[PDB]
Amino acid sequence: NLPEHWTDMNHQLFCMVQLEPGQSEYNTIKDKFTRTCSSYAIEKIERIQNAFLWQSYQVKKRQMDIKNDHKNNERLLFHGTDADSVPYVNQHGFNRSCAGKNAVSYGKGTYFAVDASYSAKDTYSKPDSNGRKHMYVVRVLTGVFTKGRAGLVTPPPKNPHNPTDLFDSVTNNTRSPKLFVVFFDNQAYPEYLITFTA
Amino acid sequence: LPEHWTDMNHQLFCMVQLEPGQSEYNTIKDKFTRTCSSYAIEKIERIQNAFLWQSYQVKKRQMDIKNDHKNNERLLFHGTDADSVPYVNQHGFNRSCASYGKGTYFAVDASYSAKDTYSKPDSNGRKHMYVVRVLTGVFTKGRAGLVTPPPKNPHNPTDLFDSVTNNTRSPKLFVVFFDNQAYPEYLITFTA
Ligand SMILES: [Cl-]
Ligand code: NA
Ligand code: NA
Repeated sequence: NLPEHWTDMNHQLFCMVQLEPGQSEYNTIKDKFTRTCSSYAIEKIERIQNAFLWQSYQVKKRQMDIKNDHKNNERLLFHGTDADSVPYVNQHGFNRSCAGKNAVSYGKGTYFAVDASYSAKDTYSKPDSNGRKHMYVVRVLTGVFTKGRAGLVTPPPKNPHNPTDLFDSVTNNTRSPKLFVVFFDNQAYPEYLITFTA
Repeated sequence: LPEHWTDMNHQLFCMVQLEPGQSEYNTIKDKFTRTCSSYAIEKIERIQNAFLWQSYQVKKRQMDIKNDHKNNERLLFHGTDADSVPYVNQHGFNRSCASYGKGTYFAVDASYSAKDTYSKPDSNGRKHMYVVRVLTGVFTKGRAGLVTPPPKNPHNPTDLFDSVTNNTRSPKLFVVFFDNQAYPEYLITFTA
């Protein structure tokens, strides 16, 4: 049941759609990026249309919407990546088994930044052999969250006497969240890919 | 939500103890006793987890569409220790807890899962294994260190097998690498 602003893909399941700088769609992403990354320059922004990831992600959104009490369950966040991971992410999304350590670790899952500046660090968005850096703009199901800790393999339980009722994600700091970690597949939809440069 | 599930009173999760001697129980007990006739069954419970089921069915449909006329689903076993039972009931099998890859492992034969290393006897001597619907799909031989299955063709590196196995001609185990590929359908509590 695919979004109606999507390009018609003609029975195909995957497509990257190049956005056009006049569009509000392009400019809102650009502005979100330049909020913290004004020193960097955008080459192109591509919309990612992946039917299967979209469908699995939306089911999990519905479930989290049901389980949580009228919460705002989804945030739009950034993830820097190397060029070599781009084909995999476009197709298969974010895999906790493939994630690198963060400089500051709040668990073993996939990290998503509030600020594009964070993701824009050479450590996360490594320059390809042409100087191009790569960052995804992601819908992430952050749900209800707590401060994480380095050893986490899943989010911690809300209550220790009920170990299976879990927070949806973890953050560095619940007062001022700058990162969120997710620990399950299809909890994050890669919506746009920003190609950018110095 | 499948028909043989019994009414949930608008709940999204429950465990339903099966009635011995009726068809559902006999079908699952037969699968088990095929290889573990020396073990005693204490009870079998049907796991009715609406959220896991929904995500599993989504993936089953996608794989049915993606694969050329394949039988993508198998019934397999998984031994678990007692302390992991509430987690699995609620959230399934997680590769991040857990020789042929860093995924979750499912046995063809209940005998494999009956091993104490997999279905660790609790304090009462009670062992636990699941009967599991697994999206095995198109599979290939696994090997250590895999974090996803290999690509079907090394020239389309993102087009992946669905699962791996120890032996493709005669598989005794399957390894899946994602969260929506294994539904815990029944829990068998039993003794040696
Ligand atoms: Cl097992
Ligand atoms: Na709700
Ligand atoms: Na098909």
